[PDB]
Amino acid sequence: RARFVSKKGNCNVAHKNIREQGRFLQDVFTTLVDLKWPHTLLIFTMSFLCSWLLFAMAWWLIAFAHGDLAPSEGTAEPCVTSIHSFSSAFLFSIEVQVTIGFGGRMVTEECPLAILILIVQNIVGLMINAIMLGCIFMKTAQAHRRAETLIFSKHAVIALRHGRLCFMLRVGDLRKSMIISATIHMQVVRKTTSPEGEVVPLHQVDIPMENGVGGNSIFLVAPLIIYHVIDANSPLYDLAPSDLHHHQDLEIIVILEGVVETTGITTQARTSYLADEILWGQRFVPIVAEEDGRYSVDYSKFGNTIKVPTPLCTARQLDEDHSLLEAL
Amino acid sequence: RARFVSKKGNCNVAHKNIREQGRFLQDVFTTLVDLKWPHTLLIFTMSFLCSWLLFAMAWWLIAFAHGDLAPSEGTAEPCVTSIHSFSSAFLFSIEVQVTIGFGGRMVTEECPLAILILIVQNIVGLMINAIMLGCIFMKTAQAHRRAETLIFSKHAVIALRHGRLCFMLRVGDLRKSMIISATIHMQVVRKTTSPEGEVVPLHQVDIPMENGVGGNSIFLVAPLIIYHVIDANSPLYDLAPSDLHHHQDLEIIVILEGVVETTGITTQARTSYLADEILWGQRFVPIVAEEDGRYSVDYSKFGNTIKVPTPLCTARQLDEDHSLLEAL
Amino acid sequence: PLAFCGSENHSAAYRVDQGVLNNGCFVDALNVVPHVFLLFITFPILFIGWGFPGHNLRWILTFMLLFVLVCEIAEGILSDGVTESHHLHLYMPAGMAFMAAVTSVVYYHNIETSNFPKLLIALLVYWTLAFITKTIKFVKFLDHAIGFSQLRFCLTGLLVILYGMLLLVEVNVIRVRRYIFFKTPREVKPPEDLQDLGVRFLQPFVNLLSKGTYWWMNAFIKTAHKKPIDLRAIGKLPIAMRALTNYQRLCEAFDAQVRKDAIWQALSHAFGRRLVLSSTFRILADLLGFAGPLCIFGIVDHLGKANAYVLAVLLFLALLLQRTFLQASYYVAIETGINLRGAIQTKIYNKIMHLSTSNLSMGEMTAGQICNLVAIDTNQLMWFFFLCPNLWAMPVQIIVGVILLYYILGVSALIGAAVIILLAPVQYFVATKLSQAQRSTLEYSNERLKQTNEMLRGIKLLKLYAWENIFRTRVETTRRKEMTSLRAFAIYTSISIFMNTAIPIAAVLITFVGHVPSVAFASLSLFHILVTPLFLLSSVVRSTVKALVSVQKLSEFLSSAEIR
Amino acid sequence: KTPREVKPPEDLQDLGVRFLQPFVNLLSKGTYWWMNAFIKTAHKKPIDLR
Amino acid sequence: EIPWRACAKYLSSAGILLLSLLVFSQLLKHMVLVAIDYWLAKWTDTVYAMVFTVLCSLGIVLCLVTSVTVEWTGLKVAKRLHRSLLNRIILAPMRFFETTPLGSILNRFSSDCNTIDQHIPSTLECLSRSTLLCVSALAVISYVTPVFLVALLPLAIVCYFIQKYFRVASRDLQQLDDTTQLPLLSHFAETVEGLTTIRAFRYEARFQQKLLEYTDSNNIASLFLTAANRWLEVRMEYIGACVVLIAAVTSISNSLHRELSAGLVGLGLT
Ligand SMILES: Nc1ncnc2c1ncn2[C@@H]1O[C@H](COP(=O)(O)OP(=O)(O)OP(=O)(O)O)[C@@H](O)[C@H]1O
Ligand SMILES: Nc1ncnc2c1ncn2[C@@H]1O[C@H](COP(=O)(O)OP(=O)(O)OP(=O)(O)O)[C@@H](O)[C@H]1O
Repeated sequence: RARFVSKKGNCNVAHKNIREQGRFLQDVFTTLVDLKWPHTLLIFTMSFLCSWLLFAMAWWLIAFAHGDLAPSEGTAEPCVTSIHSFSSAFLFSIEVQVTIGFGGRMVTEECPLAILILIVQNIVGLMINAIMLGCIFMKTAQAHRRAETLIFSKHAVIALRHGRLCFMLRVGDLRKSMIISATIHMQVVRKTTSPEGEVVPLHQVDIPMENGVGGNSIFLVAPLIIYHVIDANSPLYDLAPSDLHHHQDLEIIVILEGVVETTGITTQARTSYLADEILWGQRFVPIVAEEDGRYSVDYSKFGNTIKVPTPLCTARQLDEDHSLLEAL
Repeated sequence: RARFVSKKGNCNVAHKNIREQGRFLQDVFTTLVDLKWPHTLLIFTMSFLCSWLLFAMAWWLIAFAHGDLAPSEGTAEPCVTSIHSFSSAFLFSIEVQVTIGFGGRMVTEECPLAILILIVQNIVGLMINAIMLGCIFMKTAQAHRRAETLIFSKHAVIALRHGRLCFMLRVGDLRKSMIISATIHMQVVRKTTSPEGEVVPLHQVDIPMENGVGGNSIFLVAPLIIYHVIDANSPLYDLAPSDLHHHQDLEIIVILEGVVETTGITTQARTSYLADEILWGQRFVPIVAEEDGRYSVDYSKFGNTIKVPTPLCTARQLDEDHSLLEAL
Repeated sequence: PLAFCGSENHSAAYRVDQGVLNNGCFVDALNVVPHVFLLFITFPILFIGWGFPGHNLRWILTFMLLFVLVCEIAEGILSDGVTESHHLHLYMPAGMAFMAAVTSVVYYHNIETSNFPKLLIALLVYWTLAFITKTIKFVKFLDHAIGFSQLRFCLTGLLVILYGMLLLVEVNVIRVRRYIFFKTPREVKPPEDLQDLGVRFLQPFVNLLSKGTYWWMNAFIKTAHKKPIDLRAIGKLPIAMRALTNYQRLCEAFDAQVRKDAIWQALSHAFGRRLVLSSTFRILADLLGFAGPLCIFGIVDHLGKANAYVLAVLLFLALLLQRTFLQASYYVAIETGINLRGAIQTKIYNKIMHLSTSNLSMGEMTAGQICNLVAIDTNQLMWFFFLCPNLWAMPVQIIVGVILLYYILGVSALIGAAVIILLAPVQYFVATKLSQAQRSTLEYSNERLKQTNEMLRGIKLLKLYAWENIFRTRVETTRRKEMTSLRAFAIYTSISIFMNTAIPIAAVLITFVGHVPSVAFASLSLFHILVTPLFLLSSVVRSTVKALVSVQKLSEFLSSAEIR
Repeated sequence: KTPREVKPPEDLQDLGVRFLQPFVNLLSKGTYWWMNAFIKTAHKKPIDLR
Repeated sequence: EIPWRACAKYLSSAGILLLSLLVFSQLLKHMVLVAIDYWLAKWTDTVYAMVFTVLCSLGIVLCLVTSVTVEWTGLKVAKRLHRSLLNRIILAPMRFFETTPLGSILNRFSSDCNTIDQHIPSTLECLSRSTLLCVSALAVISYVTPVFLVALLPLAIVCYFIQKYFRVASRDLQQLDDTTQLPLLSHFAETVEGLTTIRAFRYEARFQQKLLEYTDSNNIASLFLTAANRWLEVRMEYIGACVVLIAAVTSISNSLHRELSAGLVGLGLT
């Protein structure tokens, strides 16, 4: 009995034997973007090191083939001025590819092959530099830094609203930065079965949020309550108190999707509630108060609730007894 | 009695005691993007200064450990050519990291440790440069410059349309640049209460705009009027004239969300109307006229309205008297 | 010019390396690299916002470090006066150290809000670097140095020990918050924010620095200009205000009763540690400030024929710490007074709730004086525990003053101190005399209060029966007795005032005549400083007397008959 | 804080139907650059009272 | 303004000859203190000895007349105050008594006259000696180093502005302290005067909680007071420390460079 999604958005499911291989040479960029910072740093640094050393070996080899390390006779001019050790060729490669070019060690017309090497190293340097910079960009424009500030109470409560027994939960945003088109997809998951008999382990039913329009967008500035009204079409219409417990196959997946204000990109936070975390018969205490010329969202006691009794039977039996009391 | 959102989109709510801390080392980028220009400028400048000075101290210390400041004997060759003062090492660090490299002061093979320092400073320079450039990019691609041009009249009017009493307001876009998928979410907010008794301070009900399709997208080229038809399902169906006033707990939050034409990113403008700004019984005068071979949106007198009487009772009592007059 | 340790070829052959670490210039420069490192790694991540176990120990270390770095800057600038090239390596490292310590302070303060202590361990590596460099400097300073400035040796080892203690603080906070690679953060239960809940007015969330200097109170006053304050515009209590105080007082009275199985004993047993804490502040303060005249003597005699500058600015720093400690001493005591006021009002009110009516109806107590005791007794005890620490503080001060006179210019035949030595009997005598008078003054005040109360109760009766000349002159008699007693009181307090201000000139005269430059006036300066406490002692003893009699009346009231 | 911002009749009081110097600068108010623009259309199109 | 007028009526209760004697006493007293010790400065580089002693004697006798004048004027003012007020009050008609609440008009004899007659002289002499030693030492440190005046001038302006700032804070504060202190005495009068009823209703815990709240309120008000007072204390102290430093530095530089009888240097710095 695992959690489908962790209380912090971790999709707690392993793949175990994908058939095929990955992307030929594009998975490099995607797998590169989302990755721990020091590892990415190290990869780029070591790319620069290998690019420098490779052409360093190249220049050194060229100077040595030109017969330029031994003679120093004064007459024959080098392919590249004043290099006498592999250290020299390495300094030269760094000067070239980093576009520093001090000048004490300089390419000469005496070796057109050396000119080819220069062109090659410049092209490679620009290509690798642009790749590194595009990667560093799309990494520094990363999302899900905000997706951690989007908080959700550890518990969800049900209560009576409009004479109806509706499942609720409070949502929370901690950043003053605003999410755009914030959309809710509450989704109950369990191992359910069709009448014909087929059962699927993680079945998924999009349970609709009760919105005056009916849509799924919200406008979260002050941390509010998301809630579903349990209708005879809702799968939770057979739910009862004391049926919920950490050993009851039941879970409602909560999805929050919107656009970051500063970065036009989209992020998603996930939270889940299995049966026990769904507290029966409570109400989230209002954590907002009219401050002095302001609205005071007391973020303390954020998910703190209050217990309230209720008819301790299914919304099914709710409508049963209600019809029996109304047709009386 | 504060305004939920200012007449200019300011979410006038403080957080006051968030539990946890921020993002470990990613909040740096987000908090960096949206921030006053001179402060960001200064931060980057001072990053470059500290990066230059640190390696300046490094090079100076290396020259001094090599015993290269005192002798000038002519025989022993420096780690780096021709540096004699910390000023020299600082100029050298600037030449290196900015990739200038004049040449009068140049790295030599005599100190492999100096070569390590060179590699280190080049890697750090490229990393810091890419970070600064990614930040400057995602800052210069900033939104909400357009979100200020999306204007909204200081007042909203109600009138009779289709024999029905519908709440209205005019929207305005001042830029010729177009917003894509411009979507409206009018949302009334007050301290309302369920029948069971629970009250929430800033309750939020998405009041649906009257659209021939029913959806919430618009196509704003000429500044038009947004309006809600007040039905028995609308919370405003118990509203009456003279109930509106600046001391009546009432406010309707207006959200505009779309994609900027030039920058594919999304922006959001906010405006709000509490009870008094909701002028009862008026109509926004048509500010458009068929120009000479053109459509003349007289942006002057933009929100200027005209007073019109009306049955001065609730849409509830409207339907009451209407049913009494139709079943007669 | 502006060379690190640069002089002509004689010293241009100094930066040479006959052994790298043997060059003092080299280790001197290396001791700058860490401070540079921190000062430039932390500024950006500080300007991003600007643009916790082991608080007390860390801060004690940091301020001791501050003081000794000031000392080192002084030593450097002094020892640079012998050369003529202004080789700035003597002090520049210490200036970077000053700045780096300040930055460490401000940085950790702004990180303590949202500590990502993996971001805080930058301090770990940094202090390790600084410690390593200073240990290297010290070791190589054992040999290779004349050590003619033994102060250089002491300060070097001193900084080594301070960096080591800082590192130990760092491993302490690490272990407590084991995060670095360990799994258990032992994270938090901070009442400073949590228990506050959003309605509070006090020091705890503020740092020790402001807890000494009232920066938060500066902010609090900041609004009082732009807007008139209001009672809703007011902070709430601390969670330990006047309820835990009352419980502690009841529990300490229970402990004192078990000991028994006056009330001063219970009060002290409940309360004395905070008082001796405020006292300890006062003692450390005035003892430090007592090194004031020494600076004056040094000034004058160093001028007699440049270290007087650094000595004067040393006195400056001394007075800075001096009065920032006087503030601590005073505020702890005024806070004490507030707590005792609340607790005693609570206890008195409980006694009221248990008061027997017959006691009020038939005899001793009238509502007037029963409320007058909490009205005035409490204020007087509050003021007594304002002047509380000074009492235990002055004798320690006066003894050190005498000892210094014996070791300072008045080394022998300073006899004029015997004047103040004989003054303490004069003080105690004026005390007991004021005490003899105070009972009569207080009883006459109470009589007149009973008079006027009773009078203006049925003042219509008096207006009607024309007995107001009669009752008014009757009260005038009481007021005349009170006037006479207060007249003796005023005579005696004027005697105390004159004796107070008169004994210093007596002392200076007797000392300076005892002889038959710096010495005379330095002693006179000390005499100013020593007469400073006496001027306040004048009222200290008065408040002492009044508090004694007031607690007498308190115990008088507490022993009353109770309904049960 | 106080911009003492504006009440410009040059644009506002004009309301969109005007023909004169005020919105034009003193320079054109001496040299009729706006009138140059006004005549500019009189070539491409015959003027009318509307 | 208001303080000038209130203190002027206070001293007006005393004989004008008391104003003369007090002012001459303070001034001559501490100007002789300055004279004797600044002239001891002339001693550090006998006749001067004997007249030095007679200056000491003048100082002591003038201190005695000073303190005696202080006590006697305080007592005379208190006497005139109590008698005149008692007379004018008892002589007021019934409209006042029936209109004005008794507790107020009573408190001015109860605690206000108490405050006056046994704390005014203490505070007045404290203020008098403090301000006069102050202004004297100011003038003297100006004199011994005529350079110091230029440093002194901005510091006085800073003092003036920040102290007016603190006072505009502390007036509102002290008013709040008064208005938070009154309900204590009110609830106590209620507690005692209606004690039997409260015991009957058995609601003692309720009024106990109410008084706990009242006391907490007074305590928080007083803590406001103290925080403010200590903040100003700190600021003024740091001003004084800056003063000391300036004087010492200026004097040392001048003297050792431009000789000036360094005894005067020690004098200014002390
Ligand atoms: N285990 C798997 N992991 C990843 N991809 C798979 C896997 N099985 C099939 N696919 C992909 O899905 C596509 C269509 O799936 P299909 O149902 O044909 O699988 P299949 O060829 O029948 O293999 P299998 O019998 O294992 O399902 C194929 O192109 C294949 O690449
Ligand atoms: N005041 C708050 N500010 C920010 N985040 C919070 C706050 N309270 C709780 N959270 C976060 O929300 C998540 C679930 O909240 P939960 O309802 O468990 O709060 P809690 O642990 O009960 O604390 P509290 O009792 O203060 O609500 C937790 O992971 C927690 O980090």
